[PDB]
Amino acid sequence: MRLNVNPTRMELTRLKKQLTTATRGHKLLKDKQDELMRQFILLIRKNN
Amino acid sequence: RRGRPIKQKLNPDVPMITGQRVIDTFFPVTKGGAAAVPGPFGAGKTVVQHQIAKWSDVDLVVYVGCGERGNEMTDVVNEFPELIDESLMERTVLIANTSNMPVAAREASIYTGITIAEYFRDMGYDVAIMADSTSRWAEALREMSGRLEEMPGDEGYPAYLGSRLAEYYERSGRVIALGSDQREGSITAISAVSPSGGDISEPVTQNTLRVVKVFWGLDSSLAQKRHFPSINWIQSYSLYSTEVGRYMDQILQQDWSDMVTEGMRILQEEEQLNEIVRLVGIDSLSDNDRLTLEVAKSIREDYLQQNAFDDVDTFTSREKQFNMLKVILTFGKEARKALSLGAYFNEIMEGTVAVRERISRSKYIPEEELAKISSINEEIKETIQLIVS
Amino acid sequence: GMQIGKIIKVSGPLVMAENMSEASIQDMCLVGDLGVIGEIIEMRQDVASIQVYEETSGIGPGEPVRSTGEALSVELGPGIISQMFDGIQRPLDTFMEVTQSNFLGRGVQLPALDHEKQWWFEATIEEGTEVSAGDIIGYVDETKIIQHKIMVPNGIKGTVQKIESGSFTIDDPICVIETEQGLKELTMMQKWPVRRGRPIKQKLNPDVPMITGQRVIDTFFPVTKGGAAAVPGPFGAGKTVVQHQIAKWSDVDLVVYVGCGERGNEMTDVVNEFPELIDPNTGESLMERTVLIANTSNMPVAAREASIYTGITIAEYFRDMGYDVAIMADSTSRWAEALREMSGRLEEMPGDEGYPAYLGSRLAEYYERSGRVIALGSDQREGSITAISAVSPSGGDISEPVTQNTLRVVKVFWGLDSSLAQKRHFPSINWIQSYSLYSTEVGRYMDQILQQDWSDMVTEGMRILQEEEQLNEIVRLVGIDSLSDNDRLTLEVAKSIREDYLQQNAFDDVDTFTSREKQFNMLKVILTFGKEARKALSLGAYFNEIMEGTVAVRERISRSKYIPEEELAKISSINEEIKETIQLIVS
Amino acid sequence: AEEIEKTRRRVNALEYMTIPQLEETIYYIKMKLEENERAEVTRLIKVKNMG
Amino acid sequence: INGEVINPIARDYPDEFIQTGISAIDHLNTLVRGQKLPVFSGSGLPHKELAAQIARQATVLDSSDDFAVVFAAIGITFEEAEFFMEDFRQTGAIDRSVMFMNLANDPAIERIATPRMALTAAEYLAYEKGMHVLVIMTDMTNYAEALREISAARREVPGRRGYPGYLYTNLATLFERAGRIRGLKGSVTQIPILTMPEDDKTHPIPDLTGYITEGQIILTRELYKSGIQPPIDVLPSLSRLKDKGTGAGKTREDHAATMNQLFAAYAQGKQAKELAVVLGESALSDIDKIYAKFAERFENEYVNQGFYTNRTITETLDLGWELLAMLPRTELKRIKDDLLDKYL
Amino acid sequence: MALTAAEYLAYEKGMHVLVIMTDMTNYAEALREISAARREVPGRRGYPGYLYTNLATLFERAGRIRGLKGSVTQIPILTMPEDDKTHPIPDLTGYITEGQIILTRELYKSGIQPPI
Amino acid sequence: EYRTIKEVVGPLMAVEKVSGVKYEELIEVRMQNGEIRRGQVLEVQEDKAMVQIFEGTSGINLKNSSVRFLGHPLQLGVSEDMIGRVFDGLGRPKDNGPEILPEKYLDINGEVINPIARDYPDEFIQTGISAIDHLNTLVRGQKLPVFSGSGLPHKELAAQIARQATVLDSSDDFAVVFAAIGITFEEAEFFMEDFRQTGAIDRSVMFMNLANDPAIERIATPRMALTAAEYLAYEKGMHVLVIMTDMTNYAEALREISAARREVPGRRGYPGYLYTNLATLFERAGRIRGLKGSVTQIPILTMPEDDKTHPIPDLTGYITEGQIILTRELYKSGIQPPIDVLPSLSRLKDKGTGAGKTREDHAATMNQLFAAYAQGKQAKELAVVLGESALSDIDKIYAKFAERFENEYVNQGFYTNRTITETLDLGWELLAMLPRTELKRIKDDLLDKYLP
Ligand SMILES: Nc1ncnc2c1ncn2[C@@H]1O[C@H](COP(=O)(O)OP(=O)(O)NP(=O)(O)O)[C@@H](O)[C@H]1O
Ligand SMILES: [Mg+2]
Repeated sequence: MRLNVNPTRMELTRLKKQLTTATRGHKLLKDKQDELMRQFILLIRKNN
Repeated sequence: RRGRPIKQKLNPDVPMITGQRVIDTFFPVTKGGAAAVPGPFGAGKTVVQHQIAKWSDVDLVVYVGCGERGNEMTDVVNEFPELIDESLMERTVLIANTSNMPVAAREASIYTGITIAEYFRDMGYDVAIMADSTSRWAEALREMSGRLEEMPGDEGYPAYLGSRLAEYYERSGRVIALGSDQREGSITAISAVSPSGGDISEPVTQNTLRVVKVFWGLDSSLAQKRHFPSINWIQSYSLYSTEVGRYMDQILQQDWSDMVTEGMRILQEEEQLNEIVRLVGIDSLSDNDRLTLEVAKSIREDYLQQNAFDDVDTFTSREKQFNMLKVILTFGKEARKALSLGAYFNEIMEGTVAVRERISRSKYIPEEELAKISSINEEIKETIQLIVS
Repeated sequence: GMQIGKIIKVSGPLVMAENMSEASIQDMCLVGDLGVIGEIIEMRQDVASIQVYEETSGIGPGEPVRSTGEALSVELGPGIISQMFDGIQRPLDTFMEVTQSNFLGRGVQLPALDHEKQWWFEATIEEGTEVSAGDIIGYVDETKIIQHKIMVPNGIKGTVQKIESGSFTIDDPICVIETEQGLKELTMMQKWPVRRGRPIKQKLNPDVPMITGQRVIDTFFPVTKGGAAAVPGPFGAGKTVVQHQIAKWSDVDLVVYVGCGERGNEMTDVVNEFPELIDPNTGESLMERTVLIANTSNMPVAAREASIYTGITIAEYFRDMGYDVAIMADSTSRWAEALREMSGRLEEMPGDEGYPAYLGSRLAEYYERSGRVIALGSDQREGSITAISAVSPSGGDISEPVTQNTLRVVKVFWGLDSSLAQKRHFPSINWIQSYSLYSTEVGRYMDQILQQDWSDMVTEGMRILQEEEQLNEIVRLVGIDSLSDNDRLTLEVAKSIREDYLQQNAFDDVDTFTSREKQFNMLKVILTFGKEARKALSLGAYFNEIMEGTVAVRERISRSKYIPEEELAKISSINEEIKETIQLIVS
Repeated sequence: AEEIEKTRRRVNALEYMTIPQLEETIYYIKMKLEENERAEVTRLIKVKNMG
Repeated sequence: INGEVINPIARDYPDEFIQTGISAIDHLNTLVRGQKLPVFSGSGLPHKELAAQIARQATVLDSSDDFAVVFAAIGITFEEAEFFMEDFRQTGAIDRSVMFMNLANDPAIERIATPRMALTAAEYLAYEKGMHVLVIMTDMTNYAEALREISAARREVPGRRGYPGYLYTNLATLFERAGRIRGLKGSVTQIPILTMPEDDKTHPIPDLTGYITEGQIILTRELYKSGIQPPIDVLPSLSRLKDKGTGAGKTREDHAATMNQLFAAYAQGKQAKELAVVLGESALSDIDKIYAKFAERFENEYVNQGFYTNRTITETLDLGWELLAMLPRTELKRIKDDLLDKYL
Repeated sequence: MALTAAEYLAYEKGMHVLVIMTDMTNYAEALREISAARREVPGRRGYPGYLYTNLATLFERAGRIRGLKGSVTQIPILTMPEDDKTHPIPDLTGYITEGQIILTRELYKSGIQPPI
Repeated sequence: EYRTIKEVVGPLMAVEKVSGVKYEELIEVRMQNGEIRRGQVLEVQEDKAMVQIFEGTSGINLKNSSVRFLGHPLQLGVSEDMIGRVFDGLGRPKDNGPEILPEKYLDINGEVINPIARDYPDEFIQTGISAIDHLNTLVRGQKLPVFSGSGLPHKELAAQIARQATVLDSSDDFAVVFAAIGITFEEAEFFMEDFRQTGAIDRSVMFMNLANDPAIERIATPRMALTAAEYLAYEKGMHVLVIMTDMTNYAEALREISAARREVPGRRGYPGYLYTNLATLFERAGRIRGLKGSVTQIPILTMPEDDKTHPIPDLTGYITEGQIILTRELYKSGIQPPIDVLPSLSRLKDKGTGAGKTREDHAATMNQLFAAYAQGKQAKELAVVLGESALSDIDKIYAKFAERFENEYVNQGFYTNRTITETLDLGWELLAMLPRTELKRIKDDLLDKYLP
């Protein structure tokens, strides 16, 4: 489902920038998630 | 349709006072300069022009209502005699060709206005001309072109659209008028542009941006949250910015240029941050950056936001603008130095609630009481100096 | 022949002339007193609409329009080879000499070939011999490398009444033939329209791999003779080198190089640098078997659009001789830009992104004219055209129309990557993004010819490179020291394939070209190393120990590329070393 | 554990909502801008031929 | 004023380095005698100042031979044109220059004539007088605008995005009138300046210009609004002939290597900055924090030289090294150790 | 017809008049039909170049006159095509009238009445 | 014979002083060099005919060329002799065999079947592909497309159905008509080599149009094939399978012709009449009451940028009676054919299955395998997003079900023919993986007879 935006040349350029940002942010959020997870595993074993 | 001749065209180096904080600080127009306000409907183009007609330090104001609302014109004739700057109407000329009056008369009005403006320019006066809006003039040209069955340029407008606009603006400017006296006179052009759907790739806005030196781009999203004037601080610019900084430094005898650069630099960082933030931020942000967002928020709300209809906030003197901005940057500076000494964002914010209310309400302080603002600077330093210990 | 009309209207690029009834559609014409190039797009009664491709400034009504009598054509004959032309076959060298000027002066008309020159024509056919299109009646040793065979041109069927060896110009009668229309005289040259494909007996599957000697291409993304490859050329990815390597090292007889609509200074390089390239076999200049087409961006749009068509037609003429030809086009994106401009100038209905609706067809027309074929003639001789095109996508984005439409009709794609270039990896072919749809067929061919499982080795080396990209994800997250002993071996092999095999310095004396045989031995030592080393892991030996033990031999592997073609034995012996060393480390 | 869930939700909201919407809106606008360009040339050809 | 197409085999390869005095150009996007290197700007962006600076500072090194500067203004305001005229007079730059000053209220036909007048004059000085000529033209978007106006007058249907089909031929024709010719002493170097409408590099003007010219220097408002002067973004900027103008004998031996390194370290720095925002101060490696600080200093000290600061190539190179010195030797992977030991 | 009736009632018979016209989008569709049939030069979406002007000759017939006791208050209604406020009808209409009250499908589905 | 050409304007030619000229009439232009070019009348008014030339208009001199009006539209000379033969896009021999002696000439637009005379599609075609035959069954007279993409194996699948397809319990009254549209020489050779080597060509007619053949010829191609088909089916009483590829190429050529006339373009620049034009082809599929024989169609197309909303797949989906979808996900998995049964559907399937047709267990197994696979796939989707742990032991079973379904049922190889019996039986084996208690779409009577 597409967002409610007006099909202008500027809007296209905005969303394309917003998308390159989104992509990079997603990888970095995945990286953290994985780090916290292995740090979590060490501590959860201690807990257990 | 002839420009009245002159001895010499000069460089406009003196900033107009609009009294509108966002304009005078970040996107100033000088006397003899040309500015555009392109914006979608309801964004506040008309109200911006009323403010300049009311408060600017030109000698004379020619207001050309070109293809707009009848009521808007009756507002001016009725309200202006009741105002002062000596009545306001006594320095004012009004050409009115409303939206439902004849289309071709829209062109005629733009031309009769600038010509009347030039006439007073020759006398050695400073003249501000507001054209509101130049889109209707272009759209009148679009109507005739279509009726003549000419081959359109882009979006249906005649191909010479650009050249027409350039003739108009090139008529504005600071000059030596003809005669042995060699008088100086200025014409400052303030134009409204009304792009369909607020899209500024359109020809009238694009062609105007090529002949003006100031762009006050209004944002519908800022208008909806009632942030006025709804000028996009990221998108707008003034080519007179550097020269004006110099003039202001000299006058105020402070480093105004630097304050303004830091102001914009902070606003630009806010933008950078908000991009990344709107997808993950805040929770994970560094304290330095959290602070940055707060200084940007103070600028936006405490300085940028100004209401035309408030008795006090309708106008700000330079002495008052400088004092408000100093107080805002002093906060960011003093808070910045505290973070570097080991203090925490949360400590600083919780400890500065009262002082930050004062900064926020300084827009409301009367011109007679500027000490009540400049004294916030001492409270900032004491309050924060205290929190570190 | 030549047809004269009169200009009745001049409006920018558009000219209209009356009294043109002897003219035809698509005919080229010289416009005005001056004589700038134009093409007849439209005809109404006797009024022709003409697109003018040079400045019409200063042309007016009343001035002539001279019609060439034909559509865009090339002169094909002795004197073609080693010449540099523009898109409409204007001879750049001759321009300089006859003109004594540094400019392609407008209105200046010069024949593509030397019509004054003497050629020794060696007749090899006998009187009374029946002949049809394609039969070789003789030859001329045109250059130090190439022999120019003189073929009976299309449209002629008969018996050879008179023919003699001797010295003729390309305009002299060299043969007499008895046609159905009485006797006809042949000369050493023929004209062909650049837009009409040169006819053949039959078209064949291109199933023989062209040896470029570039290891990455021949092994992983092969092209066959008569095949086609697309190569995006971002800036800084050593595209020119790669093209030079294919230009000199591929087993083709002739190279046609086309520059479509290039940046002035960029085009200056090709013109200087191509002649500097040396034929490996004769050590003569590569230009001795090259025809070169050069258009800068400010040449006539006609010239820039016709460029590839002109080049492919010349490629066909030599193809028809039974040669293997290679056509190299840089850049087809620019050729496409000529089409986009022409579509605008013709007030057409646009296709995608401003290009014409016939862009895909225009492109299909080009590529379908390359390929392996049987040429006309009794001989039933084979010849081929292999097409290598650069694309210069506006964003390095592959998704745009030109590239997508090319990829519809060509089977090989070599992705040059500047990020690889930045890591110092040349050729900078991205081995994950690239592909060859000739891969299966080439491998079948290769298994036959080598009698080895070459296709199994390739699949395996590619599986390892693909495994590497997955392993690199883990190396990022958990660090390199958290991978299993098995995964760490895979990183090492892949690394070997990357540094020992894929990387090839063009400028080294031996590394510049690798034979098929050497390629096989080189790849085999690496996979063997991986294989024997995986065995040893299975037997409780540790990765680090295998590495520390195999220093000397892994070095021998890394020199493989430098081992002289003459002494292949020294690469093959490495296999025995790997096994001797590994088992020893297992102790 | 909570902060892991918090990150997961953001990753997921990006992977399964934000990135797709951006991607789909971008492709839509390209197409629309393209239709408009075609519409304009159609009207300009008709305009020209009123002559 | 139309000029002529140069026979390609008659062109000479650009040999000489040109010292614009702007580090962002001289080092990372080198301009070479006979190149066509445009500036891509936008409305409200200081290409005015940049153009004036380039025109004051442009020089060849160890040549005593002097640059003739041919300057064309196409449809620009009085205020912009007077700035250029006062600048040339003020600094004496006029003594080397020829100016063709077209204003926005001048006829469209004159506006189309301007670049051609100016290039004919340049080719005269270069190929008749033997001078080395630098041609600066602003604003090229104003010229395309006039082309549309005449195009409609003749009732011609627009090609892509509202512009004539033949725009490419028209722009190509102009820009290719630059370079060196074999057997002729002089040269023409072009720097066309254009504004990209709504900052759109996809726009036909910058897009078609980019195919014709040999690279482009790009100004951005992102940089401008943080006070970076000149606001040149190195990342999307490119010179296509830099190599021919750099290294031993022309600038210094360390030129290319440092350019490649600064380019990467700045890319890495900006990435590190992002990481800072998304994952927070703590997830940053100490090596990562340095790249962050590097990108900050690189924008603020290296790229931000000011519109009136003329840096020699040697100062630029030295400042780069100074900036690279923030990093560990272990990180400067794209420089031979040979050069690391010589320059720190 | 309706505004002539209203202006007559207000300024000639001294009443306070409320004018409700719906739906204005249909009005503009008719103008296009004629515009297209005349084969005039089209504007955006086939709408005529004079759409703004035509609309203003309706919407500016509202208000109050000095010394006359009546008034005309206009509440025009339109449906925005595709819910798109940038469409020429709502765009131009918005540039003429003295504000606008917007209803949204989101608020309506949430049970908010009126869904302004 | 008319020496009266008045205008040539790109593709279109104006001939004046004509009389008795009719719309859509076939023409011949005899050029000044003795070349012959065919063409069609687009517009006829007063004494003026607008024609379009197939091979284009380049090289034409108006003064010296002449036009002949043929008094009839474009036709094909049809014959039973066409079986085993290869033609180009205009029914001209390509295979160096004898000329055809025609029984008659038929207008290639064909005729519309009276909806009351139309017979609903009935009965089974065994493609020999399991995922088609069992879950998305092809019925005689149906139009069932394949939606593919670039680099997907639609040619392999096209070739497989062409050689494997048969009708059970009757021979030999089955033909295949193969149409290749705008494909490259190498694609065309693969098809032709395959038909020859497997012996398929003995029961087929081939109409081959290449990428570099003229555009008009390309849109002529499927019509030429459908005409030959109708002849074989209705006059000679055959069951005919018509496979056409690639229909995207067809559309582009239609779009090319449309733009050349500067017509008003539809969504994405395709003709406004794209829908109708495709319908004129696909509605030629069917059975007629009281006639033996049927025309069955499998159009194959590639979806641009993999997008099913594109006018080509979207309009084709609005005309046809189901669709078979090939996906990348499956292709990267080595599933041959990479058919994704979820987006896929045959609308008419029950008219071609059941006792007497396939087997009594058919519909019930289909509903069940489908449901299991959908539930299985949903479980995989869960494991990826949230990990193994989020799944019930039952989910895992279903997840394993989905995986065997993909790897063992759908993936059969492009050279393996599966009889409907072999397919159904294999369906039962994958069902055995699940608890009987789970098989809710199948009644006890079937479970008792078949459940292994
Ligand atoms: N500076 C301001 N202070 C307070 N209110 C404002 C300001 N600017 C705009 N507004 C509010 O917004 C309304 C619209 O402003 P207005 O200038 O009429 O918009 P506009 O852009 O001229 N619309 P149009 O004339 O249709 O293009 C005003 O009536 C105010 O209610
Ligand atoms: Mg207003």
